[PDB]
Amino acid sequence: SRRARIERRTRESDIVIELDLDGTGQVAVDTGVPFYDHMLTALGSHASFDLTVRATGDVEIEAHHTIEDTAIALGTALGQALGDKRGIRRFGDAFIPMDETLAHAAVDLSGRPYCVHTGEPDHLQHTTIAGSSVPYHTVINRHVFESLAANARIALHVRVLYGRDPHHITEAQYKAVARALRQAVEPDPRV
Amino acid sequence: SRRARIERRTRESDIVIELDLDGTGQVAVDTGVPFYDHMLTALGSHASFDLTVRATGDVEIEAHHTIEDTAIALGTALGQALGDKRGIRRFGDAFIPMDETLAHAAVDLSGRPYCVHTGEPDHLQHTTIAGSSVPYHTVINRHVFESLAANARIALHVRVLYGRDPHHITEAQYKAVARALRQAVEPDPRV
Amino acid sequence: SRRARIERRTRESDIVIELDLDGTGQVAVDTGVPFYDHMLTALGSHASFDLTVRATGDVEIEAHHTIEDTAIALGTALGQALGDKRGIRRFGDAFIPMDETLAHAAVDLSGRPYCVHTGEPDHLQHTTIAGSSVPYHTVINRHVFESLAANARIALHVRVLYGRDPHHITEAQYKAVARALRQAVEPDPRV
Amino acid sequence: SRRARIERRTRESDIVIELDLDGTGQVAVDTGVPFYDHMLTALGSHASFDLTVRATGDVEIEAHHTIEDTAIALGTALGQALGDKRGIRRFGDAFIPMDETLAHAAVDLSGRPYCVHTGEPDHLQHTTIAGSSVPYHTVINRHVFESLAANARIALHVRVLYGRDPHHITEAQYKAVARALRQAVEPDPRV
Amino acid sequence: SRRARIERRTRESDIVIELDLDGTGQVAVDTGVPFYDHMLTALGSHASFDLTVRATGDVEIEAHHTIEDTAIALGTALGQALGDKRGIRRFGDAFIPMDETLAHAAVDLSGRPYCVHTGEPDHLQHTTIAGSSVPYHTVINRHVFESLAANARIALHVRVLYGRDPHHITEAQYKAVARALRQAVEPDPRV
Amino acid sequence: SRRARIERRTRESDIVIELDLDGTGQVAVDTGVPFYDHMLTALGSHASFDLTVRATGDVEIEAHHTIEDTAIALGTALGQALGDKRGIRRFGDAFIPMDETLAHAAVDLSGRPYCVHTGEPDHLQHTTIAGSSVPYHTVINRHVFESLAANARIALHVRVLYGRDPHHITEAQYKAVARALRQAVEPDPRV
Ligand SMILES: N[C@@H](Cc1nnc[nH]1)C(=O)O
Ligand SMILES: N[C@@H](Cc1nnc[nH]1)C(=O)O
Ligand SMILES: N[C@@H](Cc1nnc[nH]1)C(=O)O
Ligand SMILES: N[C@@H](Cc1nnc[nH]1)C(=O)O
Ligand SMILES: N[C@@H](Cc1nnc[nH]1)C(=O)O
Ligand SMILES: N[C@@H](Cc1nnc[nH]1)C(=O)O
Ligand SMILES: [Cl-]
Ligand SMILES: [Cl-]
Ligand SMILES: [Mn+2]
Ligand SMILES: [Mn+2]
Ligand SMILES: [Mn+2]
Ligand SMILES: [Mn+2]
Ligand SMILES: [Mn+2]
Ligand SMILES: [Mn+2]
Ligand SMILES: [Mn+2]
Ligand SMILES: [Mn+2]
Ligand SMILES: [Mn+2]
Ligand SMILES: [Mn+2]
Ligand SMILES: [Mn+2]
Ligand SMILES: [Mn+2]
Repeated sequence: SRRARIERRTRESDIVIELDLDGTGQVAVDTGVPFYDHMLTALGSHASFDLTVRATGDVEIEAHHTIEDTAIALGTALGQALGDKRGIRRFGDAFIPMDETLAHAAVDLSGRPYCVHTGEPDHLQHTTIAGSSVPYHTVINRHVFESLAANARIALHVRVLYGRDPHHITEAQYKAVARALRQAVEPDPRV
Repeated sequence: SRRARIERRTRESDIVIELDLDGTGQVAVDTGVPFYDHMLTALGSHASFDLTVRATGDVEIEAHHTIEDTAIALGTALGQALGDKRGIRRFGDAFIPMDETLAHAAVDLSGRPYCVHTGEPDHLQHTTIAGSSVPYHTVINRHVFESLAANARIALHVRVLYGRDPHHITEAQYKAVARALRQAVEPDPRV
Repeated sequence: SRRARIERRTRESDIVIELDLDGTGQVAVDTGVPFYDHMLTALGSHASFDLTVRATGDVEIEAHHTIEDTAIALGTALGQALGDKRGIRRFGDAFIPMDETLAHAAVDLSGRPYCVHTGEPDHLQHTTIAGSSVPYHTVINRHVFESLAANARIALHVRVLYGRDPHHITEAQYKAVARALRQAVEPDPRV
Repeated sequence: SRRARIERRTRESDIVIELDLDGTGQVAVDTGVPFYDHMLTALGSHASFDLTVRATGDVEIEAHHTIEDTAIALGTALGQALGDKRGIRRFGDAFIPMDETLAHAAVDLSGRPYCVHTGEPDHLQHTTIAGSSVPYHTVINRHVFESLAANARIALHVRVLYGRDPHHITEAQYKAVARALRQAVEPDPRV
Repeated sequence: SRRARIERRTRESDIVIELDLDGTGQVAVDTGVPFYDHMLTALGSHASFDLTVRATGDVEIEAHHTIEDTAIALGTALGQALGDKRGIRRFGDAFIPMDETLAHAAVDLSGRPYCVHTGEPDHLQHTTIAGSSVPYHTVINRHVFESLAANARIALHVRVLYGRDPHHITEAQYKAVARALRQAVEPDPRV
Repeated sequence: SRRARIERRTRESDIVIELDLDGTGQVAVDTGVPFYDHMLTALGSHASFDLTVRATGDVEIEAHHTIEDTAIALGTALGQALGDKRGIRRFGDAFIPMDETLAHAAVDLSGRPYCVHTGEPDHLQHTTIAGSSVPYHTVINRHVFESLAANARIALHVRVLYGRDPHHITEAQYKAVARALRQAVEPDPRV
């Protein structure tokens, strides 16, 4: 049984995460930031987690505090659900083509936080993905992955090999992180 | 049962493909272009497909029309054999060292055609691999992969990380595409 | 049963290797070069081999002859334990993040020796990792992998994508080679 | 008596080599690739070997598999004929001018395979030498020398100092390798 | 009879050399610097000298004084054993491949000291080869060859054509100097 | 018996050459150009030829016509003395250190004239070596070697690897050509 429920309340946001590592992709995400909900839904589904996230935060300022606090809490939930990590594969990686984009992630569930994020085109440091609700600044992608690795206490390396569309580039990275985790958390039949 | 038989007749060529995704490498290829037969035999075997290809075409002009038409028909056969794609891994990738060459392919069985082919040394845009029969112009490698992805309706990304011999460089790419497909078409035990 | 015992005596060193490909990481290494013992222990464990190495050699000169002779003998033991290679996956690869470092290895158990080692920062050609016993010159990493591939008769491609600490850079490569071998030697359920 | 007979049958080719190191240049070569026959005849004659090679292979694809398999088998025959290498010169080198070309080879019969091939003009990576039979792609020169060194288990270093004509450049290298071997295999009157 | 015994005592070191040019490789070297003993043992053996060297010196400072004084004394012993040089080949050269390294030396026994040492990679000016005893700084290679040429009163040209491992690069040069001397000191059957 | 006597009379010069390939260095040269006499005396001695050259020519103009005509006649004498070339080594090369200079020559007694002369420092295209008699312009070195190769009908490749003094640079090349010829003309005990 590899489950964790994390509640995180700050002046800026209120988060509840329920996570099961051995899920089948039963995912419900609601953070008030719909493009981030979309990315975390991709992450939960492609990782084959069961995952509920409910977050409310100060989106009148912008999405950053809610996005970061949610990734902190999700990271904590992952590190708590992994427990002593006995018997698992520990290493995982995945390539994700998404039309013109190719992204990759590799993970070591080592207990030492580390994140290296490389290759994202420079226009992503000032791109906004905007719809009819609160927008998502793609500069935050790096912060999401760093907050995840820091609080799960894992090494997470995320690379964009190439790509052009900012939604494809973002979504392929969240998917790659998701499939890398899925491989690394699985029981290893030889250990 | 994941099988397709495709017949494609044009003014330029006559093709029959019989494909089974759940094969054991039972492969017979005859296109009149023996180096291409060799590459498609590698592709069928390393993908663990059962695959028969019989093609006749206008090789007095050169191999291009037969090669492209065969890849179009093979692509169509793959997309037809995959059917609704329920329950499969969907993503697959593979590295293939071949002496000095290292190639890689990643696939997303997404239903949207896309191909990105990168890294092949520039001398491959005018190299000929010639024996005692119809020769094979390595410039056509890109067209084969694009025609495969376009007609199977999948994302296919093929990279040459490095290499020198044009037969190794070509053959390592066909093998990589083959092993990437093999992983992506397999049933996924968690979906 | 995929086991080999190799004894190799030269003027410079005396080596005994006992290797089992189908092990569970039962590893004991003693070469007189403690950082190399550490790397070969990583290699045996991450490959899920059972592996005993006992080497004594001319470390008053420096570690090179003992290190190389041991890798030659270990390579021979691998190629002997693999036997006719019937029914195995044959290809294997692995990414290994280790804090700031990311390394990768890909293997083809082809029967033709080949090694390509790329990306290691230039300071590793004159770095020493020194403790209270015989030191380890990281310039030797390349020679270890080449001697392994040459005597097992396999293609081994080892890459450092990036990194800074010489112990992380070294150890991530030995781990990557180890996990790539583990994948490639495994029985392939479809062949 | 320093003789070896090697038979090598693969799906791609059937090879028989009979080699005598202490010959007088009695050489008969028939591989189905007449420019390669010419180069191996040069090699056998300039090395003062007696050498018979008979190879048949899949030249409808192109010459590569027959060429490589023959060099593998010839390498094995050399390493077998050298036996324990007692009493020989061990090191050998030779310069070969051939009109505008100057090539060189150096050998160490060390028991550790190694090949370094440098200086060949870049146009040789896509040059074809074509007559009325199966052609020879000069990109294969490097692969021939590497396969020879790998299977004889010797260090072979081949350099083109300069040159322009691809037949002179190729033939001067095979001659240089041949004369370097001839010197290195000879009995050394002081050991 | 071409023999010399040289004793050289300084405040820093005490050296005894016994040299025979017409030897069979009977070599015993003990200087307190085991990697240097290894190189001088290579030099004596590959030159087909009989050579005893016994040196003790101030290795608490470092190896330099013992290494240089020994090469001075060995040079003097060579120049004394050559005597009037009547009837010898006088010129000698040798290429030495050592895995990835290729080194070369040429000699003229002219009676005028000269040394030109070129091609050694720049990292060798600050590389240490260290084991469990006194280490060897590869910056000293040049000084060894210069001291040898200066005291034997010969022209000695040592080149590294290419290479990477500092032990291979060093050892291939000492071997090349050794085989070049062996050729040059031999009786010339036509003079 | 490998001897030739050549007389060559032109409006510009009168030459007599007597050459024996199987000599012991009995050399007498008198051309009216004393530095050229010195170089041809080096050439005859280091080649172990017996060689008499007596030339008189229009040195009031400068040395060029006498120097070139003598090299033409000497070349003709070499090609005539070699006869059918049966049973000889055919290939020869030699390195010649001369203080700071290192030169090299390689020869193929092929019956096709060819000369490639490379590496000589650019100041040699306008250097004069002057004493109390007729001077020698070092620009002529290339013409001497080309005239030798053209009239003996051999491939001659002469290289200066490095050097500074024009007399050392010149003399080391003539010596290298001489020792390369000496090796190439010798009977080959295996053919
Ligand atoms: N919410 C955290 C971190 C943060 N605040 N603004 C942007 N990032 C804090 O208040 O320090
Ligand atoms: N066969 C197709 C595509 C094609 N024709 N020549 C090269 N490529 C056509 O006729 O358009
Ligand atoms: N031990 C082997 C290889 C080697 N020696 N020094 C460094 N590498 C030999 O003696 O040739
Ligand atoms: N014949 C060998 C090597 C090779 N195949 N194509 C080019 N080189 C094999 O099948 O792996
Ligand atoms: N031993 C000699 C030369 C030397 N001293 N330190 C480094 N080299 C001397 O005392 O001058
Ligand atoms: N002596 C020959 C060649 C020559 N003349 N001046 C420089 N070189 C002739 O008259 O052509
Ligand atoms: Cl990659
Ligand atoms: Cl050279
Ligand atoms: Mn923040
Ligand atoms: Mn989307
Ligand atoms: Mn087309
Ligand atoms: Mn092939
Ligand atoms: Mn070594
Ligand atoms: Mn460690
Ligand atoms: Mn090949
Ligand atoms: Mn020819
Ligand atoms: Mn000093
Ligand atoms: Mn050594
Ligand atoms: Mn002229
Ligand atoms: Mn002089």
